[PDB]
Amino acid sequence: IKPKIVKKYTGHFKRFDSNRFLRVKASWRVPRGIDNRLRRKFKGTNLLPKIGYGSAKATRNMLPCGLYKFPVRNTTDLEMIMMQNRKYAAEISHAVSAKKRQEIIQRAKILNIRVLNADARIKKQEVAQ
Amino acid sequence: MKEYYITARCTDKAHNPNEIFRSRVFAPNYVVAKSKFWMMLKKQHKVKKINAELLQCQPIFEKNPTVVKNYQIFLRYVSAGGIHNITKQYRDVTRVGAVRQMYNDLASQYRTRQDKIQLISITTVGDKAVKNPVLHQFVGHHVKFPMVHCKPVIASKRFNLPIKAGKLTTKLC
Amino acid sequence: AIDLDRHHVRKHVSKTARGNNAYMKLLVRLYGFLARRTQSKFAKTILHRLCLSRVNRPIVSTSKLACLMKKHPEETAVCVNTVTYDSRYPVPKMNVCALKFTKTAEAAITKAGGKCLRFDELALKAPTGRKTVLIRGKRNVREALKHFGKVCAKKNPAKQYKGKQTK
Amino acid sequence: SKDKNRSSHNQSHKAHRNGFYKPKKSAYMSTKGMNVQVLKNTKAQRKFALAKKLEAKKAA
Amino acid sequence: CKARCQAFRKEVILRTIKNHKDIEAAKKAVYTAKKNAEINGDLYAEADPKLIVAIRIRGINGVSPKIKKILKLLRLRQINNAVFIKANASTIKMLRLVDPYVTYGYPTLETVQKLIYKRGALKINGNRMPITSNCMIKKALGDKDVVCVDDLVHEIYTVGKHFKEVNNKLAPFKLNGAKIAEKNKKIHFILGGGFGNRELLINKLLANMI
Amino acid sequence: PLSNGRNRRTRKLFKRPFRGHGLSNTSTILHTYKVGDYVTILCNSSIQHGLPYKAFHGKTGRVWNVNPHAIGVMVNKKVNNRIVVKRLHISPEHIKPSGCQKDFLERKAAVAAIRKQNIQLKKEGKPLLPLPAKRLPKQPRPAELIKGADIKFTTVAPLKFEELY
RNA sequence: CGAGAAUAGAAACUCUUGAAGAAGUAAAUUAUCUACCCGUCUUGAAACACGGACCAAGGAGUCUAACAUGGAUGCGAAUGA
RNA sequence: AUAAACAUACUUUGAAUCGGCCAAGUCUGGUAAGCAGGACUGGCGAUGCGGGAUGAACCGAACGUCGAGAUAAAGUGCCAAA
RNA sequence: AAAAUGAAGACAUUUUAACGAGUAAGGAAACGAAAUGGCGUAAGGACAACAAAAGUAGUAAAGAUUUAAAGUAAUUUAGAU
Repeated sequence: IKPKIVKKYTGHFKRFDSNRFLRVKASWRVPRGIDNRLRRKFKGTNLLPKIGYGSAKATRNMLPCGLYKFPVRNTTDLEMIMMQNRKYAAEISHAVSAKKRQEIIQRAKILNIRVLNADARIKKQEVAQ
Repeated sequence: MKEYYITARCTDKAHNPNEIFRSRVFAPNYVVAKSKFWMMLKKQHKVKKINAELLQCQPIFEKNPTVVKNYQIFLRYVSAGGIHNITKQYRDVTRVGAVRQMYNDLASQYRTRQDKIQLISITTVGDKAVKNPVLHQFVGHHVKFPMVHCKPVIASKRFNLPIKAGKLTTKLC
Repeated sequence: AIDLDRHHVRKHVSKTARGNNAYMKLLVRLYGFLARRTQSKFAKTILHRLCLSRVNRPIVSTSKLACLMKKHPEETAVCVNTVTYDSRYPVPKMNVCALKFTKTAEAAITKAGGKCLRFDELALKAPTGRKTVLIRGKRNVREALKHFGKVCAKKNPAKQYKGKQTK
Repeated sequence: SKDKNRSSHNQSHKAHRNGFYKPKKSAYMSTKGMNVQVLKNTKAQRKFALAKKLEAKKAA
Repeated sequence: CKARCQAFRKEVILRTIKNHKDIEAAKKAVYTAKKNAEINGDLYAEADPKLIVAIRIRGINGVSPKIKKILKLLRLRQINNAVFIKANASTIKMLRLVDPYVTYGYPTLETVQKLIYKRGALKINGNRMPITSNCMIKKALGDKDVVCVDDLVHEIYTVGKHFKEVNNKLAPFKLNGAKIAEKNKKIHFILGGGFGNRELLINKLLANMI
Repeated sequence: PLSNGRNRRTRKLFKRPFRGHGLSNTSTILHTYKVGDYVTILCNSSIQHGLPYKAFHGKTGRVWNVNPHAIGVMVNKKVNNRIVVKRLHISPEHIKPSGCQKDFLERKAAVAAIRKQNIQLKKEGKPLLPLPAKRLPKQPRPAELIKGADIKFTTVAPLKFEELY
């Protein structure tokens, strides 16, 4: 069973004038200018982040697979979610070595925990190996 | 346009409670007819709605809306210069239709909107009492005219095509 | 839109204990339970007074309890505040329930044969409140209230915060 | 640099946000400035009634 | 136990029987008097309407302070909001002052029935709860001798002795839109417009609006 | 731009009534004012001493004190955004009894007249009369039948215009 | 003919497409609709008002002292020491 | 009569502001002004949206993100939905 | 906002109803039914594989560049180089 996840807006709320100037990044900032075209919500430029875009509470922070992300660092952190394998998916942290990644991936199979980084830091065994 | 027969009376120290006021008011609906009736009482007999009470307001229909009659309408209209009394003649089968003709005619010929005309009276005149230069020519017993330059008549909007085939023609009809 | 008189803003009534005190947080939980279940106006009153700020929970000396319980012999005083000791006057025998008791006040109450109770025993013994006397301390005695207003006023002058060249 | 001298514009709208505060009932019951004799008469009875109430308290 | 759910139902049937008796008998007497008045050649004056239904026709922007207060006293705080108003000297003058912002008239029995049945709601514990059952009506207006949805209709239509309390519990009706006027709502209905008193023609507007 | 004198803009307010100059009634100096009465402050410009301020003219206040020569009148004054209570001492020349409670004091007596008979009818066991019905705004008039015996009709129509000149 | 009430009954389905890539999402292009230069002073600026060629890094309500109100805390005719 | 318990009465502490401008079944000075100054109210400033081709103030109507409908001003030869 | 439930669930509980424009300006922290909710930078004190080897790291840290995912957003997360 997996509920239908509804995203009210899949675009990005890019900062005003970020498309014209390289010094202005794309991370959102509220236009506070007295004469600003966007904060006055003129026609055409009337797109600001509001709480009305908030996604449903039931499916908020839900991965496309229907589970939730649980960052793990070693084999013991898998035991924290072994009782909720239908709710949480493992996610090995970016700094975990390739050797420890094998133990986390191997143990998660035993405890039936889905891992979303199951193909990360694989050894040279792709071509002719 | 519709007719209504309205009666009312005033119950106060200035008017005896045995005087009944009647009228035959033309209006699109009975709410407008009552408002026209109450303006007459206020402007002529000092009778106000709060001090009076309505009795009847019932529609009047034409007895025979199939006989053509010559209607003579007496009216007064306010212009820029002042107020004038005008007599107009119309041919129709119903009283309400002729009054509808008068309002449309006055709004076009004299540019006078509806809220500047008061219909004093409307009677039926004889055949030879019609003085309108144009209307008088259709009153006789041998009126006959060929209608020319006719546009062909479309049976319904179903057959109304934007572009047709072949050539177009008028009709001696 | 709709032509409303005012828009919805938070009601300025406290509904829980202020601060991070674990024991006061539980007392509000206890009397919030009693007020909802027993539906007694006594528990609603105690629950409401538990959520007041420290300046709205004025102290009540033992002399106030002595005077207010002269004609309530087999009764229990219930003040949701600290109970101080009036060293000028004696303490008769009486039962007091309060949030806190001064070390010298508790000794004087107990030495006279009375009992200093807390609000968990009072709810255990008199949950709805049967032989209780509700008491709150005076609020207008605060010396801060004297400086509120205009001191130039003709009717009720303020008290002129002292400072430079005060005569 | 001439300026507009005065205007009552927006003044009634301002005065009705927090509307006209009525005086409390205790404002109408003030006694200062009353008749001298009536104050003398009232004080005499209040003193008499209070002194009679207090002797009952001593009795019981 | 749930035998009360029985005796409650027969009471509603009995009260609905009585209420239709009251309405039919009044319509009975008026018809007979009108017929008899023609027998003797007399004149019969119909009774002035006691009930008025008013619809707020203009928005909340640009209203004089006096009109603002009256529309709040009539509970017409929103466009396309409808209420029931008792007719007397005080309210009729009160309605005339706010004429450019409302339209009103005299409702029929069917209009009162359909308005309450489809848009009815009661203010319970500060909540605008729509009407779903007779049990919720009894819980609110039971002390006013109103137990079901038919006494609600009868008391409003006949303007009974408990109109003020029963009407106040009724939340203002939120209506749909409709073709408001012939010319526009900037002139009186008498001049062919949208606002003002429509008398019995308010029913046509409500039929398209309910 | 007016001045700020005490009696500014008082050409017509302080003018005596037409054919009403000179001495006043003696009922003005003989009326009995008791504490709690309703009075109307009316600045009589014929008496310049003790003339109340022109802003209190025509206001209805209540008697709060009675002195040998003056009557204490209490009125409400509107200030910036509040209302304050003003306590004046005005001679009987500048005040006048108010009829603001004339109708109410009759209704008070009407209900007390019925209440007096009720306590006597209860002793005899007969049913007791009800209190007078409360005032209502003009109610919708009921249906009434009009006899056609003494009725007469007069047609009402628009009138032909006639030039006044 | 028939409200209430009492007595008994009858609903658990098809088809098409998808790892030879479904549904959704993103990127580029085209098309319809749509979009005046930001900051600031100003009654009012897109302004023929001023600053701004571009990018990185730095960059502006802080600290000491006196008073007051207020939210949390200790003790309480004492508190601090 | 009507409305009003997220009513009502407030208390304390404090911010910003006191260059304003517009409309008109209003007024004064002026020949007059997109001029100067006022009384009452609604606005713009602080405000986007639909319409008036364009427009701070006009008309409709005030705004969380959306779907389906009845509408308002106003429109229905084409640009432009009818 | 009101009811209901409430030692720990969890998504800052459940239900119902009303509401949501905004310059200047205000809403410090803590407060279980929480007296607004949060993101980011750096340093300090703790905590971080509970059975005596106890967060990650030469089986590749920080940083850089892009690709995808989560969040209304501030931002975070992961892959590849």
